[PDB]
Parts: sequence; C-alpha cells; structure tokens
Amino acid sequence: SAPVVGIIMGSQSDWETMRHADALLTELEIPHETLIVSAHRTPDRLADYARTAAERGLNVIIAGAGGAAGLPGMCAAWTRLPVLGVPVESRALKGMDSLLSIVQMPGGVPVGTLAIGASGAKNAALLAASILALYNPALAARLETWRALQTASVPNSPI
Amino acid sequence: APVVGIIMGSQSDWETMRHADALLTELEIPHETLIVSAHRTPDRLADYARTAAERGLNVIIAGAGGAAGLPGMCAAWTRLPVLGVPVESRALKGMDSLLSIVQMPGGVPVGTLAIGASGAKNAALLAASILALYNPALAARLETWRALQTASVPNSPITE
Amino acid sequence: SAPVVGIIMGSQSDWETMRHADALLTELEIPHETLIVSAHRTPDRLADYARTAAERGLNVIIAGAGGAAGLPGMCAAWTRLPVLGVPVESRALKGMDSLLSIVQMPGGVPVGTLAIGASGAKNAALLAASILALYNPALAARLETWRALQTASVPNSPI
Amino acid sequence: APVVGIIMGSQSDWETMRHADALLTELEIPHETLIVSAHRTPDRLADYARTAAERGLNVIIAGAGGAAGLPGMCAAWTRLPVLGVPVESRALKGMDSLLSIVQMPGGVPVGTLAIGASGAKNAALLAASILALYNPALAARLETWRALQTASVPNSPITE
Amino acid sequence: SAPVVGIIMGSQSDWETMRHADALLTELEIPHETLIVSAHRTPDRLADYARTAAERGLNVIIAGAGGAAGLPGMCAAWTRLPVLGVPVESRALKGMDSLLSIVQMPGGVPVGTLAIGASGAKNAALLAASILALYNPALAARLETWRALQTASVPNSPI
Amino acid sequence: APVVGIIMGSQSDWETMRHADALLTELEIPHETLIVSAHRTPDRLADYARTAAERGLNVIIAGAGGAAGLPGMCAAWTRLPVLGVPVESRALKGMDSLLSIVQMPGGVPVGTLAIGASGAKNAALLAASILALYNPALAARLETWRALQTASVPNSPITE
Amino acid sequence: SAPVVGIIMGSQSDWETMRHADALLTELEIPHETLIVSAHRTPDRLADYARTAAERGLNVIIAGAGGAAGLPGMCAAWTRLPVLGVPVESRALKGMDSLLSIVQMPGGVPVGTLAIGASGAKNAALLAASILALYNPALAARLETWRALQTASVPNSPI
Amino acid sequence: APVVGIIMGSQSDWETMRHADALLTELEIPHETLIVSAHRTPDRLADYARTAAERGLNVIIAGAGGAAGLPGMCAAWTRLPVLGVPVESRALKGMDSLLSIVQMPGGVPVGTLAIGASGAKNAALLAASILALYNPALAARLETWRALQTASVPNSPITE
Repeated sequence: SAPVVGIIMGSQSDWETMRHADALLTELEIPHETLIVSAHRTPDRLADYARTAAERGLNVIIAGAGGAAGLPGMCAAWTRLPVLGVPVESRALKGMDSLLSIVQMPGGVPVGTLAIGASGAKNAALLAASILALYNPALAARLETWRALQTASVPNSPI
Repeated sequence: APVVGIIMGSQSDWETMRHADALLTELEIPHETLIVSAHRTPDRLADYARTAAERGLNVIIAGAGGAAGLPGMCAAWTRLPVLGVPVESRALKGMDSLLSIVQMPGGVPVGTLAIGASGAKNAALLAASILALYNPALAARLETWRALQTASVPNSPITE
Repeated sequence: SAPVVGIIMGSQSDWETMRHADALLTELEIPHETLIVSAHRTPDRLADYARTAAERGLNVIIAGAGGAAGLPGMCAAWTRLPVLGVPVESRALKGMDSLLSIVQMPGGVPVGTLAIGASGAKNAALLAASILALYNPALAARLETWRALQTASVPNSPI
Repeated sequence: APVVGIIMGSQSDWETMRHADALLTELEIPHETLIVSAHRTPDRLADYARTAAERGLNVIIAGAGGAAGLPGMCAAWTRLPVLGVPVESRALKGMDSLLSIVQMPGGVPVGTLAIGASGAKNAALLAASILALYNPALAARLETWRALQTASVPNSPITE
Repeated sequence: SAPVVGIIMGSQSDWETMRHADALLTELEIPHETLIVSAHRTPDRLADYARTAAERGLNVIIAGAGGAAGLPGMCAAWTRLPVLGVPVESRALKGMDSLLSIVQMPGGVPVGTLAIGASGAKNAALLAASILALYNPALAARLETWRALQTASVPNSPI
Repeated sequence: APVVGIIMGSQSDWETMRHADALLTELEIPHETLIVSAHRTPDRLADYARTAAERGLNVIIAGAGGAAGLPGMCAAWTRLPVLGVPVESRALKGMDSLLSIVQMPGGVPVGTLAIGASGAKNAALLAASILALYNPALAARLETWRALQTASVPNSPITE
Repeated sequence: SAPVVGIIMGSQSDWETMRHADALLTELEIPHETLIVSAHRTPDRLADYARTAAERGLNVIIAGAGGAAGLPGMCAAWTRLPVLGVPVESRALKGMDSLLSIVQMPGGVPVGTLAIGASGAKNAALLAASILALYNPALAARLETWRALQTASVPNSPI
Repeated sequence: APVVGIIMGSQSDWETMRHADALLTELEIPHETLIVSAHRTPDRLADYARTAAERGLNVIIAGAGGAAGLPGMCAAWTRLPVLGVPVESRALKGMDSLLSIVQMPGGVPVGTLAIGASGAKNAALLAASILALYNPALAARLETWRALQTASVPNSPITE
C-alpha cells in the first residue's frame, strides 16, 4: 500500500514522458507515488522530498527532467537511496542536453541514467522493478513473467 | 560469495573499471571481476549473464568502450539490474561508448553512469545503494561514507 | 530458391526502413529471408540465427536496428559471414546513436556500416549484391545493368 | 565587504575560476571565493544561495564541470543574478558543462559564459559591468579597462 | 518612462522568440524598447545603437539572433553595458550554431548567454530584471513576488 | 595476383591503413597497396576504380580523412564492393571522416568501418569474410583466426 | 548570353535548395546554367563538366549536395575555377554531414563553403556575384544596389 | 599594391593564418597581413572593411576562433568576397569556430574553408583562383601549381 518507488518530474510537460514509468510500475503492481518536484523552481520542495524519502519508506526514486536537468542529480545529493534518471526530450537539442546534464554526474553522487524519452521512462521503472525484485520474491516472479512475455511476444517476421 | 559482478571487454578497460572494484572493496561488498567480451566471447557472455542470478549475484556492473555492446547484451540475458560504465574511447572520447550504452530500447534497461573513472566509481556506489536496501550493516557503512564525503569538502580553494 | 542473404531487424518499427533492402534484393532476384531478431529482447533467437546462418546457406547478413543498436555487432560475433549494418533513424538523436553503436566496432569483429535510414537499407542490399556478384555471373550482369540504368537515368537539368 | 561571490564545485575548478578572481581584484571589486558543491554539499549551497542577498552580495559567479549543476541550483535559491562558467571536462571538453549550465528552463536564469578560462574572465567582466551601473568609480575603472584593451590590440602579427 | 533595457534582434524571424523577453519586461513594468538591429545587414545601425546605448540611459541590452549570430558579440564590443544573448533556434542545427556563436566569446568582451529559444528570451528578461533590481527597490519587490509566485504555482502532481 | 586493393589519400593515412595490410597478409590474401588521391589525382582514381574488376580485384578498401572523398568516388566507378576506413583527423577526431564516408546516397554503397586502426583491421577482416565465401582454403584460415581470437580472450583482468 | 556561372547539384531533391542560387543570379542578371551532375551516380559526367568548365567560359561553379556530399570537392579537383559549395540539408543529420563533407577539404583543393540550406544557396550566388563584380563594372553596380537595398530594407522594429 | 587582405583576431591566430600568407607569396600575389579584432577593435574593423575596395583589395581572407565573428562582420561592411578560416579552438577543436563562420544568414556571404592550417592554405588558393579569372599571368602560375600538386602525389605509400 505504502509507496516504495517515487516518480518525480520537473514539470507537467514531463508527464507525457514520465507516464510510461507510472504505467509500468502499476502493471507490475509496485506501490508508488507520482509527483512534480522542480529542482529549479521548487528547490526546498526537492530538498524535503529527497532527504525524507528513505524515512518515508521509499526504496528507489525515478527522476525525469529536460534541458539543464538538475533534478536527478540534486535528488541524489540529498538521499542515500538509488536514484534513476530519465532524460526528457527537449525541443531544440532533442534531449542531448537532458542526457549530458543527468549522466555526467561527478564521482561520489550517482544517478543511474536511462535512454532519452519514453523508452527511458519505461526502463527506469523496469530497472526499479529489478532492484525491488532482489528482496521481494512475489515481485521477482512477476518481473520474470514480464521479461518472458516480452521475449516470447517478439514477432518472427515483419508485417 | 560475490554479490556484484564487474565485467569488462578487455584489459584496456581495467584502468577505468578498477575504480568500481576499489569502491566496492572499500564498502566491504564481496564481488568478482572478469573480462567478458560481447563480440569476441559471445557465448561466454550468454553463460555469464544467464547464470548470474542463480550464482548469487544481485547487481552487474559492465564497462564498454565504442560499440562493444557488453552492458546491453548482459541485460538481455539477466533479470538482475545491470549498470553500465562508458569507457572513454580514443577518437570520440567516450561519446560513442555513452550513446551505445544508454540508448537501450524500452524493455531492456541499463542504468548508465558518466564516461570514465567517475562513472566506474559511481556504478559501484549505485550498486552499493541498491544492496543497502536490504543489508542494514552495508546501509550504515554507505551512510557513513556519504556523510564523510559531504563533511570533507573544503570551504575555500587553495588560491595560492 | 534457398535464401543467400538474410535481412534481420530489431523490431517491426525498423521495417519502414529495412523494407528498402528487401525491395532491392527482390528487384535483383536475390533469394533472401526477412526476419525480426532482437539482440536485446530475443538474444537466444539471435545466437541461434547467427551461428547457424552459414550452415543454412546464407552468404551475407544485413542487420538493421536503432538506438543502442547491438544487433549487427552481436550477429557478427556469432557468424563468420560478412555482416552489413543499417543504422535505423531514432526519434531523438536522428540515428546518430544508431550509427555510432554499429560502426564503432572494436577491431576483430567487423560490421560493414551503411548510411542512416532508407538509403542505408538500400545500399546494404546493393553491397550484398556486389558481394554475391563476385561468384555469380548472372547476378553480376543484372547488377551491372542496375548500376548502368541508375547512371543513365539521372536527369541533366532540374524540373 | 564582498559584493561578488565566486563559487566552484572543487579545487580542480580553481585553475579556471582563478581568472575571475584576478579580474575582479584588478578592477578593485571586493569579493569572496568559496568551494560549494551542489552534489556533495547541497545544504551548504542552499544556505549560501539563500542568504547571499542579505549578506550584501550583488552577483554570484558559479563554475561547474560536467553535470555538477552548481550555477542552476544557486539561481534557484537566490534572486540575485547568477553567472555561470562551464569548466572544461576531460572527455567532453566542457560541452557537457556548457549544456548543463546554459539550458536552464524559463523562470530560473543563469547568464552563461564561454567554456574555460575565457568564460571565467568574462564572468568577472560581466559582473563588473553590472556593478558599474550604480558605482560611478567602478564605471570609470571599467571604461578605462575596456578602452585600454582596445588600444592595446596590435595592428599586425609578428610574422617572423 | 525612458527605456532602461533594450531588446534587439537580427530580424523579424527572431520576434517569435524575442517576444517572450518583451512580455516579461512588460509584466514586471520595466520600461524598454524593442528593435530590429542586424549586425550583418545593418552593421552601422548596430554600431550607432551600441555605442550610444549608455548615453541614452539604457542599463542592459538583450540581443537575440540565430545561426552565425554575431549580433550579441558585436553589441558587446561597442558598449560597456552588460549584454545578454539569446540563441534563436535555427532550422537545421536547432540553435547549436546560434549557441556557440554567442556563448564562446573570447576573453575581454562578455555576453551573458541564456538557453536556446523562448526559454532563453524569457530568462534574459528575468536576468535583466535581477540586474536592475540591485538598485531599484520597487522593482526588486516585484521580482521577488514574481519568483515567489513561480515557486508557489508549481503543481504537486501531474494531471 | 592481388584480389584486394588498399588505397589511401596520402602517406599520412598509412599509419592507419597499414593495419589492413598486415591483416590481409596474415590471412594470406594477395593484395596491392596504393596512394590515390580523389582530390589531387582524380583521373588516377577514375582509372584505378574503373579497371579494378578487369584487373582481378574483388574488394577495395579505401581510407580517407576529413572530406577526402576517396571511398565514395571509388564506389562510383566500380561495381565491386568498396569498404571505407575513416582516418582520424586532427580537429574533429575522424567525425568528419566518418560522416563523409558512411552517409552515401542510396545507389552507391560504401561499407564503412570504425574510425582509425580498428576500422582498418576490420575492413581487412570484412574483405576476408567476403573472399572466404568462394575460397574454401581462406574460409578455413578465417575460421581458425576467429576461433583463436575467441579462445585468446583472458577470463580476468590483471588487477595488480 | 553565354553562362559565366554554373550551378550544379547532385539530384532533383537538391533543387528545392539550389533554386535560391538560381533566382539570385537571375535577379542580378548573371548568365548561368543550372544542371544536375552527380559525383556518385554520374562520375564521368562530372569529370567532363568540371575539366571543360573553364574552356566553356565559366568563371565560377556553385555545387550543392547533401549527405556524403562529394560533388563540390570532386568538381574542384578537376577545375582551376573557384568552386563554391552548398551543403544541402539532409533528413537525419540536418546537413551536418553535408557540411563536414564539403568544408573539410584537405589543403590543396579548396571549396568555398556556405551555410546549410537555402541561405547557403543564396549566399553562394551572392559570393559568385561578388567575384564576377571584380572585373565587371556594370554588375558591380547592380551588386552594390542589391546590398544597399538589403541594408535599407531591414525594419527598425518587429511587427 | 596588395590585392588580398589577410586579417585575424590576434597573434594566436598567426600560427594558422601564416599558411595563407605563405601560399599567396608563393603564387606572387601581393597582399597585406593584419590583426583586426571584431570584438576588441570594432571600429578598426569597420574602417578596414568599409575601405578595402577603394584601397584596391579584391579579396579578404579572415581567420577567427570561437565566436570572434571577424569574417561575418568584415563581409557586412565590404562588397568584396570574404573568405573565412576557422581557427582551431582549445575546447571545441574549431567546431565553434566553424559554425560561427559558415552559418551566415542569407544576404551576407562568407566562403568558408576547413578548420585549421588546411583551411588557411585553401583560402589563399581560393583567393588565387578568383584573381586568376582576370590575371592571365597568375592564371598560368596557378595552373602550374595545381598541375605540379597532381603530378607530385606518390603512387604508393612507404610501407617500411
């Protein structure tokens, strides 16, 4: 019932991308919360969210943002929990700025980065699932089924 | 018994991956370090990745330069979380390494870290934070490590 | 009758691009098979496909994929046959990620890479044709005709 | 009392940021130079940026390499103008630094300068031009400095 | 009444982007002028504009241009006033050329550069506002209110 | 009699192309190595490419740096498969070389390999795999070479 | 009457871009020819065109192509005349491949390169005009008028 | 009397621009070489570019690194053809130089050459080919130079 994964994003504009992470966690029945937390516009909200995440029972945080995406990095700065970052595609630079702003974290504060866009949001949720599966047998079985179905469902020839 | 597996495409990757090895040892996390080439020893990778979970591994840290493809293929065969470290390449300075690792299609994740030594160290720290979720002793050591890092940052530069 | 060229792609989404390779081989009457084989979602299917390709009579493999396109490289890892790679255009990075993930193969396992997109798929088929033409006189003549017609058909002035 | 604050993520950034320090001193602009890590000392940054205005600072010059994120987060907490200096990185030569600093979302500005030493010097000059708007003495010194720069450019290269 | 901020752009095509800077200054009630001044097509107009800016009472200049955007740099070359540059998104290179042509100013002549596009235009105006606020108490209070409202208005969850 | 032609724009390309030469010799594949400049000796290239097939060549390996354009123009004149090797350039590290070679328009193919030495070696290996399709003896030597490469990969890095 | 400028392009697809060079030369009343000459598909046609250009009275050649654009460089390889290159925007890489393939000519064989796209085609024609103006007084006056009108026509404020 | 003007932003550009100077002298083309900074000496540039035609110059070769903007602004003030040479920059290896020079808006052309020494040499050769259009003696010298370049290309690399 209590969320074990927190999905946060810099703004409503990131939802089109982050909704894919939400859908995947729901699919695997992983309790989670989905919120908007801006490192740049609501820094104190982020500070509070990140430093109290562990105490609240969260195990993994999935953070998405575009452009000079400082959200994932700053979230990781305040929590000891694993932080996964999703580079949201930006209008001009197609997420290259988002990607470098998230993945190039200096040594000492990590952010596990996924692909730019929807695929990355989906994979952040799957990566979070694989993490939780390490100590949740039931979920591990559901993840195995998910991966197995993915593999078995790939067509043999194009239509 | 190892709970983290550090794999790389060749000896040339060790200069970078040794930083992940050192950090895990520092946090007292048992691990194994191997060379597994996705392109030169594809069957070795298949076997390694396929059996990782049953062998007791919880996290795999894979390093690759250029288009080596090691992290992605490891993730294709294991249900375990796979972290990728882009090893700096001669011509493209790791940009090819980075894109070839992070741009995984939806369905097969690879948590990617920064290009080079920083990425290797952070891959180990990320692995540590994952393991700490269910290992109180490690969680305490990680907390101490993170707190020390914060307390050790100087307040002013040596402007001499 | 038996296929001598195998066209494989990571997913149905790659078909819009790889269909150009299919059309060209058919045009030159080169027997081939067209399949979906995902290195990431169906690794064992790829292992089987690539290691048995030569035994099955295939002479050249054309592999297309986008993003962190590991398909061409892994196919080349399991077969001694020439592997040609087609970088499929990706949404965000326009195939630059596809290109680097295919062309930057470390020494020891080659992948002959073509241009990003439809042009690359067409050229992979033409390159495969030029390879087969080295030991198939009839096909060599048809390829000569194809190249000759291409050259002769270029307009002298724009419309 | 300092009117400009120069902050950077680590001692490694000093090689670049010292150029901003030198220029401010040259123009007789009182300032402070500190190391504040957005990722390693987030609360130190929060406090620094939040209290900058009340402490008398008018402009903040922040340097960062890679994805350090220092300039952006400083700007998030202060109403003061924040100038960012992309510090050259090993692999991507400051391109990651540049994009991570300049591409701020609408609503939270960071005036960004060139990658490296030139950017640090220009950040100080930009800060100087801002302060000169309400400091006649400084305005005169800046005018003299700009005029001297122009008058000092050689007319021909030493072609020997 | 007299303008204290000058917004200049290379051409009418830049207006779609620079209008965001105009709107923000008006919102904060900052007197300003908005003009088209091309460094490449009207060099003498730029020379006159920039060298006389200070005398006319301007305190900050916001310059926007795309491609080989020389406007911001040349404006800064002629004035002692702070010059802020806005990289306008270009058709082919998505503003990467605009960005490098503005931000990479050699030491000695600065241009405070903002993000590519509309966000950059808005932020140039906000940065100009933060500069003027240093010596204008009333404006400083309005800027505080603007920043406070921005922070308070961020939703807590996506729709 | 040569069955593979290795051509390059200048002596400066040899440092890279020599790797293709060495690999072909290792696999006992007769070949010729020449300097042919698309831009400085356009007619030499026209003649070389036009007559390659009648001279007995089966595959051409062309190396070029920057915008040299050698691989593409060779392919324009020959019906033979042409493989391109991007030679690393000083400023753009071979990125200009790579794009100028791989982005051929539909209708005129150039099978492109990696930037630098790895690409040169792989161009030779690719040429070898093409020739092996109709040369049993070579096919056996290639099989042995590939198998040896796989068997020679170390299982663990020298972590000393 | 006889053409003094030759505009050549790799294919009909380049016309949308190169037509801007054609329009400008016509505007300035500069006799010219506009043809399709493909370095890759019609190499011999290019060889003949370029080596005989000077003999035919051409003074400047404007060559446009996209992707691995070898047309400008190869044209310059066969003629002593000044060759100006126009990078045509490519689908995937937005002309970055076109640009590098044209501008990065090794020392010894130059190609004066213009901007990617329509602007580049227009400027190639203007650059050709400025070259011809050096020894054609009447044209020099028309070019002066063209440049003067361009400068005088720039609006002072956006609409 | 000079017919070509070679201008650059600073002494640091000379290492690159000297190649244009040498080539013009080789072809016996009278020219002048000056340092003119678009950003540091804007009025010097205005005067230089504005009066170039009346002073007898037929072509201007301008070199710039980063965002110096010299070629574009020179072209803004002169009706003469302006050729631009991107000088290699420290961090971005001339990519910033290249884009800042070649991406001129329609209406104000700058014929751009390759990044670095090759571009400087080619700018001089391009200027030479322009002048040769109305100078028979020079046309003959250029023809001889181009023919010699072609005849001097070696047929095979020194494979020792």
